[PDB]
Amino acid sequence: KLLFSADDNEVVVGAERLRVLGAEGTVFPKSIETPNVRADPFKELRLESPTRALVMEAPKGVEINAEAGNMEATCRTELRLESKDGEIKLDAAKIKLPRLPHGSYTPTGTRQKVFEICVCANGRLFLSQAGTGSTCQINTSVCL
Amino acid sequence: TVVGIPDGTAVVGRSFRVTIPTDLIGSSGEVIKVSTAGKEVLPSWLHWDPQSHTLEGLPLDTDKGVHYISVSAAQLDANGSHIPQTSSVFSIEVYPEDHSEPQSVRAASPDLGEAAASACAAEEPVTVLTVILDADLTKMTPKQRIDLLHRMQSFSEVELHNMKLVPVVNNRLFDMSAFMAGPGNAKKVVENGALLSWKLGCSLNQNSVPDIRGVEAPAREGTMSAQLGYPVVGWHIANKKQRPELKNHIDRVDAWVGTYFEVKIPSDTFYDKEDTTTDKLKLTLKLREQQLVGEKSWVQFNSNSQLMYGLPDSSHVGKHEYFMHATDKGGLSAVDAFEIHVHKRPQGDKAPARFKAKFVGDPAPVVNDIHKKIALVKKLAFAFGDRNCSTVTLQNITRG
Amino acid sequence: SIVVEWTNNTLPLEPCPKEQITGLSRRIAEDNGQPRPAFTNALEPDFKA
Amino acid sequence: EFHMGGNMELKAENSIILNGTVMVSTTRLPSSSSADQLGGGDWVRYKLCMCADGTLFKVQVTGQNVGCQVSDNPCGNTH
Amino acid sequence: QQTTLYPLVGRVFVHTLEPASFLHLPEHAAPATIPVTYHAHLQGHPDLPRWLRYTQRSPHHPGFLYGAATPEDRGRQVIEVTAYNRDSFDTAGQSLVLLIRDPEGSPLPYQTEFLVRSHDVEEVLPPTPASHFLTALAGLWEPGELKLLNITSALDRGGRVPLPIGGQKEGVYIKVGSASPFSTCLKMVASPDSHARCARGQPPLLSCYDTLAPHFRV
Amino acid sequence: ALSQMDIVLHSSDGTLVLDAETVCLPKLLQGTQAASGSSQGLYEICVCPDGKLYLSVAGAGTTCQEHSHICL
Ligand SMILES: *[C@@H]1O[C@H](CO)[C@@H](O[C@@H]2O[C@H](CO)[C@@H](O[C@@H]3O[C@H](CO)[C@@H](O)[C@H](O)[C@@H]3O)[C@H](O)[C@H]2NC(C)=O)[C@H](O)[C@H]1NC(C)=O
Ligand SMILES: *[C@@H]1O[C@H](CO)[C@@H](O[C@@H]2O[C@H](CO)[C@@H](O[C@@H]3O[C@H](CO)[C@@H](O)[C@H](O)[C@@H]3O)[C@H](O)[C@H]2NC(C)=O)[C@H](O)[C@H]1NC(C)=O
Ligand SMILES: *[C@@H]1O[C@H](CO)[C@@H](O[C@@H]2O[C@H](CO)[C@@H](O[C@@H]3O[C@H](CO)[C@@H](O)[C@H](O)[C@@H]3O)[C@H](O)[C@H]2NC(C)=O)[C@H](O)[C@H]1NC(C)=O
Ligand SMILES: *[C@@H]1O[C@H](CO)[C@@H](O[C@@H]2O[C@H](CO)[C@@H](O[C@@H]3O[C@H](CO)[C@@H](O)[C@H](O)[C@@H]3O)[C@H](O)[C@H]2NC(C)=O)[C@H](O)[C@H]1NC(C)=O
Ligand SMILES: *[C@@H]1O[C@H](CO)[C@@H](O)[C@H](O)[C@H]1NC(C)=O
Repeated sequence: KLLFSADDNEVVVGAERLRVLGAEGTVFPKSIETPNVRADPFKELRLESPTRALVMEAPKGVEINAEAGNMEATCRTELRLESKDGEIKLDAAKIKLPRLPHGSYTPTGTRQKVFEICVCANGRLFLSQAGTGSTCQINTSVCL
Repeated sequence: TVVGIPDGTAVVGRSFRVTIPTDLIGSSGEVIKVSTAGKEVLPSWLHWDPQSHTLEGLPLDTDKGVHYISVSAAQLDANGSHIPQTSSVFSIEVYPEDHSEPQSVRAASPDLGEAAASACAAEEPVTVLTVILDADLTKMTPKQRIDLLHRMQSFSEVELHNMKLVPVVNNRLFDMSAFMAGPGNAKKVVENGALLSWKLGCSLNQNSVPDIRGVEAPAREGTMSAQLGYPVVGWHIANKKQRPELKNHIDRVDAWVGTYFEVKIPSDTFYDKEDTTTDKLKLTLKLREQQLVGEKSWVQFNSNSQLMYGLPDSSHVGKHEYFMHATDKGGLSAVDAFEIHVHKRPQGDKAPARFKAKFVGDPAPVVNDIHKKIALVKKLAFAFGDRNCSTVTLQNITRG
Repeated sequence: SIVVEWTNNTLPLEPCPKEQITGLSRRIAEDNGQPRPAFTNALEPDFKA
Repeated sequence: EFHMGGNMELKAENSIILNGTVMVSTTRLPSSSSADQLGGGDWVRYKLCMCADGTLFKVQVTGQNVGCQVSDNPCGNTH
Repeated sequence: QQTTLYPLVGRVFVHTLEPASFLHLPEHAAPATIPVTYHAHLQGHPDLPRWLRYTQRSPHHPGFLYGAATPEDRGRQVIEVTAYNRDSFDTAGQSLVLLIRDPEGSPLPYQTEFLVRSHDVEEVLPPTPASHFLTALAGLWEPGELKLLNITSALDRGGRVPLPIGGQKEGVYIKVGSASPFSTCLKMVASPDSHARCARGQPPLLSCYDTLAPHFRV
Repeated sequence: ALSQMDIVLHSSDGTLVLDAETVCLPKLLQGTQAASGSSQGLYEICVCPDGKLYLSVAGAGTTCQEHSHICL
C-alpha cells in the first residue's frame, strides 16, 4: 500500500483522513475534485456566489430530490424550462395557478387570435385556435 | 394612476368579502401587496387571496373598530427591486352585534337579495337556528371561519352573508329559551365552542318550523361534523328578541455494535397550535419512501412509550437515515429527519475480561429475532441487577 | 446450541480487574460452571444455561 | 434556467404550485388547425378550467358549447 | 469606498449597518421597506475570524457585525463585505479597515456574565438598548464604571429553539467588565446556598431589588 | 426533480417561459360539465398570441375571445 509519493505532477499522501483546522476557511485557487460532497451533520449545505453567476452542468442527468421538503424555485425574471427534444410533466395531485392575471372583456375590441388548451388522453397538452365555441374536437393526429 | 377604493363595512360574526380592482392599481408585471397601512401584517380577522384577488374575513368581538388597509402595486425592476408605484389606502369599519340585518351590509352588489331583503317586524322576535360546535374561533383562521360557514351552508341552504359565527360567551352550551333542541355528535367539549346561527323566520312556532331533518339528522349521525371538520355539540332553535410545526431537530444518534441504545423524544421536539405538546400528538418513525421499520430490524420504536430503541450489528456499521413524522388530530404531518452513526466497539479486542457461555437449543431463532436479543441483553442486565442494559456488549454468537 | 459471548463496558482496558471478576464469579457463577440459583432464576424460564 | 436534453420531470406528492405570470412557447407547442373538418369530432377530449382556490381541473367536452361550469365540483366545495 | 474603525482588545465591538450609504444605489421614499442581507468575510477568505461574527433577525431588519478583539489579532485587518439585497440583487462591494489595538486605561478584572431571557440578540445590538441595560446594571453596580466585553447568542452555547407561542425569547449571554469589586448583593448571589436553591428550583437568595425589571428578565 | 411535498415555482413578479415540444399533465382532477354551478370564481385559461397566459370568466360557452383586452 502506497503511503507517500511526490513526483513531477502531484504529491499523494495516503493519510486515513484530511483534517484542516481554522474557522476562517481556506482558499483553493484551482479546483476541488470530490466524488461525494456531504453536508456536516446538524449543519446546512449552501452553494452560492457572493456577487456573480453560478453555472452547474451534468451531461448524464441531474436529480434534485427533496425527500421530505420543497423545491422553492424563487426567481424574478425567468424560470426557463427548456428541453431540446424532451418534455415537461407536473406529477402532483393538484395544480395551482395562483397569480395568472385576469383579462377584461372586449365586447367590441379588435379581433385577436387567442388560443385554448386541449388535453390528449395521456395528459399531453396542445394549443388550438379559439372559435365561437369550444374547438377541442378538431384533430387527433397530435394525440396520435 | 391613483385608484380610490371605497371604504368597507364589516360586522362581528358576519362574513365580509371585498374585491380589489387589481387591474386598475397594477399594470403588466405589477403584483398587488395588501397589508395594514404602516404595517407589514394584515389584521388577524382578514385574509387576502391573490387567486381571485379578494380580501375576505370574519371579525370577532376583539376586532371592532376601523381597520385601514394599504394596497400597493409592486413593479418589476431590472436589477431586482419591486417598487410600490401605486399605493391605495382604504378603511374598513367593524360594527358590533348592534348592527342591523345584512340588508345594510349587502350594499355593494348588483343582486337585490330579495331573500336577504325579507325581514321581521320591529316587535316580532326573530326565529334563529343556532348550531353549537366544539371549536375556537381565536385559534381558527378567518379562512377557517369561512370554511366553517360554507361547510354549514351545504346543510343550511343559506348564503354566507346571512349567517353569524360567534364565540360562545360564558361557557353557555345550551339555550333555555329554545322551543326545539337536538343533541350533536360530540360526547365531550374541548374548546370553548362556536355558535353558528341563521334566521329561519319571524317568531316561528313548532308547527311552523320548516323541514329541518337535513340539519338534525346529520348532526346526530356525525356526518355534519365529518363535513365541517369540527365536532358538533348540538343545535337549537330560539326566538331571539393546522399543520404542526418544528423547532428542534435530532442531530444524530450515537450507537455501538452489540450495545443496546434507547432514546426518548424531547417534549419540545414538535409543536402545533391545536396541541402544543409532543406527547399529545401521534409520532411515527419512517424510512426514505415512507415505510415503517420492520419487525426484524435492528432498531424499533414504540409510539405509546414514544421511545426508540435498538442494538446494531457490524454489518450495519456507519451511517443511516430516518424520518420522524408528527401527525396531529387534524390529519396533518410535520416531518423531521435525523441520521444515526453506528460505530465499532471502542475497546475492540483488548478487553480485560471475556465471558463465554454455551446454552441449549438452536441459536437460529435467537439470532434471527432482535426481540430475543434485547430480551437476552436486559436479562443479563437484570441478572447482574443492573438498570442500564447498554453495559452488556455481546461480541459473537456461534451455532454449536 | 447457543454459544454466547459478550463483553462488559466498565472494563477500563487497564491492569487486571481480577477482584471484580472474582466477585462476579462468587455472586452469579460457581466453580463447576452451572448457573447459580439467582442466575438461573434470572434466566428462568426463557433461557436455560 | 433549466436546459435539459431529454425530458424534464417535476414530481410532487401533495400538489404543484406555479406562482407567477406564466408564459409559454407558442411556436414550440403544437396548435390544432381548423383545416380538418372535425377529424376529432365528438371525441373524448378535456378542457382545462380554473377553480376559485387556484386549482385546475379537466372537463370532458361533449359538444361545441361546453364551458367550464360544473355541478359536481372536483375542486371541492368552495369552503 | 472604505471606512476605518478602531477596535480595542478587551471589550466588544458592534457596527450598526445602514443601507443608505453602504449601498451605492440609494433607497428613496421609505428606506426601511427594502430587505437587504450582508455577507462579510476576511479579504480573500470566505468567513470572518473567530472573534468576529454576524447576525440578522430578518432581511427587513439591519444586520450586525460584532465581536470582541483578541490580543492575538492585533494590528491591521481587512473586511471585504457584500451587500446582497434580498430583492434588488444589487452587488455593493465594500471594504472595512480594522485596527485592533491595546485598551487604554485601567483593566477590568471583575467580569460578570449574565443570561437575558426577555430579549433577543438583535434587540440589544442597537446602542441604546445596550446602554439602557448597562445603566440598569449600574443601578446595582454602585460604585464603579462599566464596559461590556462580550455578546453571544444563547443558541450558540447550545440552547434549544424557544417556543414561538408564549413570547419566549432565545436569550443572550452578556459579559461586562469593571475594575470595581462586585457588590455585596452580587457576592451573596454567587454564594453556594443560592446555587443549591437553584439546583432545587428554589429562587436564589436575593437582597437587592431587580433594577432590570420590568424591561429585562435575567 | 421529485419532491415529497409541495413544489413552489415562485416567480415573484417575473415571467415563466416553458419551452418544450410536449407538455404532459396526466394528474389533473376530472370535472363534470353541467348547467348547474357549484360555486363562483370559476374561470377558463386563455392564451395571448405572444405566449402570455391569462383567464376569462367561465360560462356556458367559451369566453377567451370576448376578453382580448389584456393581449397586446
Ligand atoms: C406568489 O408570489 C407573489 C409574490 O410575492 C405573492 O404576491 C404578493 O405577495 C406578498 C408577499 O407575500 C403579499 O403581501 C402579504 O400579503 C399577506 C396576505 O396575503 C399579508 O398578511 C402580508 O402582511 C403581506 O402584506 C401580497 O398580498 C401578494 N399579492 C398578490 C396579488 O399576490 C403571492 O402571495 C404568492 N402566492 C402564493 C400562492 O404563494
Ligand atoms: C460490568 O461490571 C461492573 C462491575 O464493576 C458492573 O457495575 C457495577 O454495578 C453495581 C450495581 O448493580 C454497582 O453496585 C454499587 O453498589 C454500591 C454499594 O454502596 C452503591 O453505592 C452503587 O450505587 C452501586 O449500587 C457496582 O459498583 C458497579 N461496579 C462498578 C461501578 O465498578 C456493571 O453492571 C457490569 N456491566 C454489565 C455486566 O453489563
Ligand atoms: C466469531 O464467530 C465467527 C463466525 O463463527 C468467526 O469467524 C469465522 O472464522 C473462521 C475461521 O477462519 C472462518 O472459517 C473460514 O474462513 C475463511 C475466510 O477467513 C473462509 O474462506 C473459509 O471457507 C472458512 O469459512 C469463518 O468463515 C468465519 N466466519 C465469518 C467471518 O463469518 C470468528 O472466528 C469468531 N471470533 C471469535 C473471537 O470467537
Ligand atoms: C466571547 O464569546 C465567544 C463565544 O462563546 C467566544 O468565542 C469562542 O472562543 C473559544 C475560545 O477562544 C472558541 O473555542 C475554540 O473552538 C475551536 C473550534 O472552533 C477549538 O479548536 C479550540 O480548541 C477552542 O475550543 C470558540 O469556538 C469560540 N466561539 C465562537 C462562536 O467564536 C469568545 O472567545 C468570547 N470572547 C471573550 C472576550 O469573552
Ligand atoms: C449506564 O451506562 C451508560 C453507559 O452507556 C451511562 O451513560 C449511564 O449513566 C449508566 N447509568 C447510570 C444510572 O449511571
